[PDB]
Amino acid sequence: LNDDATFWRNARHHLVRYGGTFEPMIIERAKGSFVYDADGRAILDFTSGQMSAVLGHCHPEIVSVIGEYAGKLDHLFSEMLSRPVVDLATRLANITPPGLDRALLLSTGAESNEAAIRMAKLVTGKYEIVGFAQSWHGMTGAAASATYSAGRKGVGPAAVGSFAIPAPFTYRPRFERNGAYDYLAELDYAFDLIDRQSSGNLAAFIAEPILSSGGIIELPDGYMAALKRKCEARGMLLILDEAQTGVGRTGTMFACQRDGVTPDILTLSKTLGAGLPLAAIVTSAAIEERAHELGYLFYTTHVSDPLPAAVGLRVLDVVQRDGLVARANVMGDRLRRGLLDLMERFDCIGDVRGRGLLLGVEIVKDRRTKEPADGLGAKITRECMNLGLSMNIVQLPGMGGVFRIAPPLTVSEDEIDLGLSLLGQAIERAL
Amino acid sequence: LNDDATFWRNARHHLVRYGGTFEPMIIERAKGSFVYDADGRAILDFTSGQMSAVLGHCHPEIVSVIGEYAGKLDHLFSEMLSRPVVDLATRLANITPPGLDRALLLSTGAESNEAAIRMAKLVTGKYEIVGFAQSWHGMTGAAASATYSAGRKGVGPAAVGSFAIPAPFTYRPRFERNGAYDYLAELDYAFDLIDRQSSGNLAAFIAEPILSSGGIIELPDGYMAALKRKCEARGMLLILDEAQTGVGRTGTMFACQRDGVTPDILTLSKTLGAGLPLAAIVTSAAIEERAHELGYLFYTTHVSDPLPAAVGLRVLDVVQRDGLVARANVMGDRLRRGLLDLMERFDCIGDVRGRGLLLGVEIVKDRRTKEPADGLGAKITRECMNLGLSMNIVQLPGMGGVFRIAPPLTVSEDEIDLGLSLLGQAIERAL
Amino acid sequence: LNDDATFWRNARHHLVRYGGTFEPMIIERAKGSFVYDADGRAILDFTSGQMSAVLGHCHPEIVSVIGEYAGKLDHLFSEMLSRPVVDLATRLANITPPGLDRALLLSTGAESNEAAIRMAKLVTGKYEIVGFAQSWHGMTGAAASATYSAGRKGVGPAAVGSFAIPAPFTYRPRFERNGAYDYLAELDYAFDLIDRQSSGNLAAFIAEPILSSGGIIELPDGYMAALKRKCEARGMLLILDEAQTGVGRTGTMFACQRDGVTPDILTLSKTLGAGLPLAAIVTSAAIEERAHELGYLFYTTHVSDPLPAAVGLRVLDVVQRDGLVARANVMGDRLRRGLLDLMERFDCIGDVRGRGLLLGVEIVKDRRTKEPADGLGAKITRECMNLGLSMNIVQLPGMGGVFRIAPPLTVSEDEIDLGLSLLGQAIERAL
Amino acid sequence: LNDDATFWRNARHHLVRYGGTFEPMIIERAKGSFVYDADGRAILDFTSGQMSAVLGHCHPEIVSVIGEYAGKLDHLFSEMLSRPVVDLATRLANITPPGLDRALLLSTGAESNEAAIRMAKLVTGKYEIVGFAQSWHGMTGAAASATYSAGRKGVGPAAVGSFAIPAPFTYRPRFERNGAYDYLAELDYAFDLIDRQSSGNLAAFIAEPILSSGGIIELPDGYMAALKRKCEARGMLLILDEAQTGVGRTGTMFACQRDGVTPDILTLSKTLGAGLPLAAIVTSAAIEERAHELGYLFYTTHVSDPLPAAVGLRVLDVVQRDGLVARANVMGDRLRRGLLDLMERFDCIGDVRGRGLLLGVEIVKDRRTKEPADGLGAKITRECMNLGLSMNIVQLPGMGGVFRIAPPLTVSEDEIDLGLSLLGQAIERAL
Ligand SMILES: Cc1ncc(COP(=O)(O)O)c(/C=N/[C@@](C)(c2ccccc2)P(=O)(O)O)c1O
Ligand SMILES: Cc1ncc(COP(=O)(O)O)c(/C=N/[C@@](C)(c2ccccc2)P(=O)(O)O)c1O
Ligand SMILES: Cc1ncc(COP(=O)(O)O)c(/C=N/[C@@](C)(c2ccccc2)P(=O)(O)O)c1O
Ligand SMILES: Cc1ncc(COP(=O)(O)O)c(/C=N/[C@@](C)(c2ccccc2)P(=O)(O)O)c1O
Ligand SMILES: [K+]
Ligand SMILES: [K+]
Ligand SMILES: [K+]
Ligand SMILES: [K+]
Ligand code: NA
Ligand code: NA
Ligand code: NA
Ligand code: NA
Repeated sequence: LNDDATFWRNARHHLVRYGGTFEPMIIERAKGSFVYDADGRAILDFTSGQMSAVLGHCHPEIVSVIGEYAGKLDHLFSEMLSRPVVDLATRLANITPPGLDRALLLSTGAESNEAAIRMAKLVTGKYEIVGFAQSWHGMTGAAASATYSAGRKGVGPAAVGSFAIPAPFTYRPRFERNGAYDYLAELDYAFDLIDRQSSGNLAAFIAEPILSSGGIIELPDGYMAALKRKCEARGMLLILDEAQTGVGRTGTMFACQRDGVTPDILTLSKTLGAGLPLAAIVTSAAIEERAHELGYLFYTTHVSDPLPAAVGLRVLDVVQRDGLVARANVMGDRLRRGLLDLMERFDCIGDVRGRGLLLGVEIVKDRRTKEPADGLGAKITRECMNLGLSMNIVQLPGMGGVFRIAPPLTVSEDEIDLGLSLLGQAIERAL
Repeated sequence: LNDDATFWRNARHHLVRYGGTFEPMIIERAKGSFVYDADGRAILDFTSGQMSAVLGHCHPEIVSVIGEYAGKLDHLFSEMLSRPVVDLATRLANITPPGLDRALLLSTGAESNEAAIRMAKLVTGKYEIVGFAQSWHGMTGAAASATYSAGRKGVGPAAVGSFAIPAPFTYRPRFERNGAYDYLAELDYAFDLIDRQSSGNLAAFIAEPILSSGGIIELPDGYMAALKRKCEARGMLLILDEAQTGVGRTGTMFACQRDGVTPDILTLSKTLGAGLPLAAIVTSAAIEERAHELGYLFYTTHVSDPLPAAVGLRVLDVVQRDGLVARANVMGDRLRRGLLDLMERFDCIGDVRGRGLLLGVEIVKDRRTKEPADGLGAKITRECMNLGLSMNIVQLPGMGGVFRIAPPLTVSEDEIDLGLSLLGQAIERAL
Repeated sequence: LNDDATFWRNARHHLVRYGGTFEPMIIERAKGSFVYDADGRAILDFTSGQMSAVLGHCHPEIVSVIGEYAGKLDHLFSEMLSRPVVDLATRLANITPPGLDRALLLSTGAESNEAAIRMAKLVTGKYEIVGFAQSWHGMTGAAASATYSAGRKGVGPAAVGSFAIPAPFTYRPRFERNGAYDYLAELDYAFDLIDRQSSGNLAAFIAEPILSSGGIIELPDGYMAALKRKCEARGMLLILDEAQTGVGRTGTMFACQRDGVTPDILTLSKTLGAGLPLAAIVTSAAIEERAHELGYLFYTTHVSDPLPAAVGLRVLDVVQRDGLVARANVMGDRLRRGLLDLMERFDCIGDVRGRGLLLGVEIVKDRRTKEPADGLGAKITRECMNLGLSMNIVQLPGMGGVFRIAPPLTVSEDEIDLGLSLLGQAIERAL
Repeated sequence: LNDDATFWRNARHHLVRYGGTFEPMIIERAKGSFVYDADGRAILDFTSGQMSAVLGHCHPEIVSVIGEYAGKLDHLFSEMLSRPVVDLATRLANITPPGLDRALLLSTGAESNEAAIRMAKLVTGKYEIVGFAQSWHGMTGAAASATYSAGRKGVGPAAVGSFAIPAPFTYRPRFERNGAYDYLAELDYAFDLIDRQSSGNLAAFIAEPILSSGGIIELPDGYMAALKRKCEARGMLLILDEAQTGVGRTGTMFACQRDGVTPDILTLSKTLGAGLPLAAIVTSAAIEERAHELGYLFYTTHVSDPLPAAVGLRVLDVVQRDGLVARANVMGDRLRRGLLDLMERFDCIGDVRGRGLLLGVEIVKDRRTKEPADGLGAKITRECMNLGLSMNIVQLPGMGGVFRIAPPLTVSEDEIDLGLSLLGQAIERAL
């Protein structure tokens, strides 16, 4: 059973709590799109673990590379190069858009965002950073100072020079222009404000292509592009955080490629390590060079570690080779339909959005008022689990809670439907 | 050969530079206390990789656990518990001093320091942090704002409320009291200054038991204790960073245990993951509880990941079981002697210090002036490599450069001597 | 002549420049609504000096009190009370709205704003301050960090926690709601943003009733009130800066009295000292009491100085007694008409706004595009002077430049017209 | 009587409290070295009011100029020059040391310090400011962020980049070097610390020649000079705050002239306005020019106001003409003797220090322990008043309280003795 008192005792005894509620179960294992409790119940994993596992749990491929490097070239002195590392950096420069040339191999996405931030500060000679008001970039310093969806209160001043502008939100729009959501004018309008608040030290703007934690918010057609122009105009970099959007999830190797808009620095992590702690940043050779004349430093213990580097390559590989970017479009599409189908059955389903295998369903009391469904969201969520389907709901202020659906790119068709089905059920029971 | 032009081309083409110089070689593998280039030359690893590898490269044990979890329970949703995790947290609460009860399982040491910092801020309601002027805590935000040994310039204001006090340095003392280094009075004296600079928002003091990057600086007899009293007095926590000192390196499971002084939060990483990216913090159940009433949040992708958690346990295990804490005292002692022996041969050897398997040798032009040996340090360093022994020199302002010697706790006797020998040679050639 | 080479030499030799252009003349004297150059040309003063002189230059009354105290009770030890001081504080508590009880007697408006700011910080336990994006509060620290109309660049980070929201601007509105300027929704909308940027440390909002330097921007009907509710809602004070609006200029003793909305702290200076350096703040007895349990400190050299205190009382007096608050409505009205009249003659006159004897005329290229008239504004300005009428134009980004008309409350009818006339002329010549 | 209930009622009713205790009396007038209560008791003014009145109360000269300008050229538009202004700026450039060329005419000393600070920030492109730990510069922003003697707690973060170093204190020295107070090494030692804390943004160091509020602390022989070299070395300005030291008080027109060391910017206020609110800064023509290419702005209401400008000139004049700089040495000397004489009588008199007519007497329990005399200081103080002599005691942490004696430069011999005498009495009664 999931009841091991000792387990729970200790769990109670020795764990720091750091957010949310602990799932009442004891996950004994995980394969493909499933995890299994201490009872052996298979739980359909619709979040790809913590939104990482892009090949699912325990993909034989990773298992091979892993074992392999673990016993061959594990960890090294940060100033010693090895193959995996050069291979990965290169691949990366290779599969990323033009203008992305050099990479830095780290461990976490907050980390990756910090590396990025420091780098723009170093190169602009500036310190002011701007993000979305519903952004999420990490638990650490800069990353954290740029994070607005949550975690700002009770932990001291943020980093000097932190600003945020509202994010273009077609579902709950608030900027009218001639009777329409002129989200482009919003942009303008925000920036003029920011402009007015600047000490004249704009260094960058950081952004998630689709705000995951912020509620699956997709930057509307032309935004990014407009955005980019905003930075360029003010001598700021545009850092694109693809911790969740990167690596095929949205149906392209990289979300920014959808807009055909390439940032100054791009950052990767979750989907890159596919469950393992590997992160990275990528930038143009020009920016790198300058960072370099300027002494850029971001030296870590695991910066450039063979084993981790090994793993992302393999991932990368697999991805390509299995055409998972596309598999993600297919299934992503299969899922949507299903979602809309439930949306047809159920009124509380106020919205179906996202891209690829990254969708969110917004819960409302009534479509007409788009009034957030309080408690409802979680009942559904709660019921899913009973039903043996793992899910994730996000609740910000101002909006119905959002289920964040992000199943493995290796997910199967059947797997899809199943989720879909348990969901309708859970919606059924939940009302 | 180490000459693969393509390798170097790409390396040149696609790598972000983030500090130092890249070793001109191509590390093909690593076992026990050695790494091996593309030619097959075995290089004696005196830094334990990036000061992590406490069981050396590719310890069969880790290789087993690793493979094992990789294929069984890899990565999970941050809000789902598993065995490795509870086991590790517990062990940890167990092998740490009394008063350390609950743990948080993360990935990096900067990370771990950030988690810690936020936590004191959250619990004190304050934001001012104080470290040593030659401190090193990480590349990220808070960690970085607390880091004084290096990296402060050209990247914007630091975090609000950052201060530093000089570190008790017996080798290059600057505080006289009745014709002696009254480092205790220094303490007092600094603090009164800090006190005077505070907005009245002292939240914590963060410190490395022995300043590694700062030049292997050991907090003198009674310091820590005195220090602790300084915090307690001002309602501040004392966070102890044992990224390098922790886990047996200094000859105790934990350096703070040497002083018999237990901090408010302790942080682990390098030596904990033994090469792999695993980190942690540990705190009292009281502090945890409060952090918790207060909403402490530090949610990550890899917070509480089975595979990594798995690995540290094994490490931990091995350590105990192989009595490596002690092996570290033994060999650590074997090494020192040797060091002093060279010190007997060579005048440029101004100082031999450290603890356990963490020693540093300070290079001077003359013992009498303790004038840093410029270029010398690196020649030696350079020559070691030729000799096929990996080493690390640190050069701060004000002091002869320091070799930081930190070989695996699994290092052999012979291995020791060998290093020792190549070193004398390298010193010989270097003069 | 205005040509004294020596004068100009020295002027060139020894003056720090601190903004704008120096009037090419040598003001020998000033009486009533006029200043006179070294040639004896009388210059009609439409700005009340630097927008202070509310009784004009050298009002016999002030001259009496001044002389008087100068020779009786000049300056004292900040901790010694005298009559003028208690009298003034009282009057003030008396002529200000209910809820304004205790006063602090200082010297400048920046000063006064600083005293205010510290006081809210002290009492809320918070540090975040919010102003208008086109605000002006002073050259000093906090005042300066809250100032957005200008002076933010090249002088370092601003004070931690500084934000701004756009100001309700009916002339160049940018917030649509159902095809109308819903400036109320703007409010809401801004605040939600701010809310999202807060570290949870909102202490206050500071605001000019009518943005003087920002272009004579009058807070639209219901704004203030709405605003106040915004603060109250978030536990913030509302500080009202009446450096220019206070003391009868807008046609009420205090602008806030127009809205019938009373702030947490009110600040006075320019119009209070009527040319002399006297400033003040006023707050409720409750806020004062608390500031006091909390150790509020704002001790100066001239805090509570008899002579200055003497002067404001007299002013105050005179004002009442001469019913200048009303005289300001009358003439203020006389002026407007005239303005609109010119507005009838001249298209470049895009807008006539303000209150009382505080009006501004916005210069545009064409009414239809409201495109700022570049150079034009200054020609007019330039021509006025030729014509022997002193004027002031303000030019922010985004809007036609604004003449800021603020003649003495003691101005005469004829005086009015004259200005009016020289203005039409100057407009005539300027096109 | 001093008992006017109404007076006290209102006083209670409507005064903001801003530090200290209100003298229980009602000052009806003030002439020469005296103030007089509502009973007519003459109180010997040993603090020159709030340490300003350098010609005493109501000097006929000021009374003349004052009346004069009040009725001729009172206040003007900040961008209009007049005689007094150019005259004063010039005089000033004239009586100040070489290298001080251009002046800015403001109203307060905090103001003056702010103007200064912004100016160094503007010209260095930096933002970090460094002062003494027992400094006092003003109640406002920057001034306040640089103030360490007091007022730092409970009012939010200070300005970004604020540091302090201990002040050279011969009376309670804490820096030993070979058994002596090597205050020079202290300097060095502090700076190395600061250096280590800098983000690399040192813009200036600000300092009082003699720390008035900090306890009459005189920068020891060679300090200033050493100091200056410290700045020059790091590209920082040295701003000298002579609010109290300036204008003849220490026995030179300017304290810095004593050291023969000229700062980058010098600031004046208290002693400059001799009771009236006039302040200023003075800088080299080079710094001014640059500030100017860079857009330096510090525009106020009273910047460059004829009346105030008029007053300081007159002061200045008088000073010269009456050879008060010297009168201050004479009497200053007369006072000291007297002080030491009491010091001979009384053990609680631990120290007699200062310069010119700026001395302080430190109260101790015993000379041997230099243990601050708690309560004692104030009894004396309290008794003085009874005796009808106004005095001021300062009590910081770590030191016996200090009477700050600063009588008018116009003080008489007899006046001196009298003070002296009431003091011995008060000491007598107080024990
Ligand atoms: C006490 C301490 N805490 C946290 C960390 C950071 O851990 P992470 O890097 O994994 O986040 C380090 C690591 N610093 C290194 C990489 C470094 C790098 C640059 C300067 C000094 C030391 P080094 O091993 O050479 O000392 C450390 O010493
Ligand atoms: C865009 C983005 N960038 C960086 C990161 C941080 O990566 P690391 O955690 O590994 O450093 C995250 C991860 N955030 C999680 C854990 C989170 C947690 C809390 C609030 C929102 C999202 P979630 O997966 O639930 O979205 C992320 O979304
Ligand atoms: C060196 C210095 N610079 C600026 C100023 C400020 O001038 P303004 O007050 O006019 O702006 C002062 C004045 N401080 C007094 C009021 C004070 C008050 C509180 C603590 C210490 C000293 P004090 O006269 O008692 O010393 C000062 O000493
Ligand atoms: C609302 C407000 N509050 C405080 C102050 C500052 O008072 P002090 O200057 O005396 O401290 C001013 C004065 N600003 C002037 C000098 C200015 C200067 C520069 C930009 C805008 C306005 P202006 O008169 O031209 O508007 C002010 O308008
Ligand atoms: K590494
Ligand atoms: K996890
Ligand atoms: K006073
Ligand atoms: K003026
Ligand atoms: Na690319
Ligand atoms: Na323990
Ligand atoms: Na009132
Ligand atoms: Na001079």
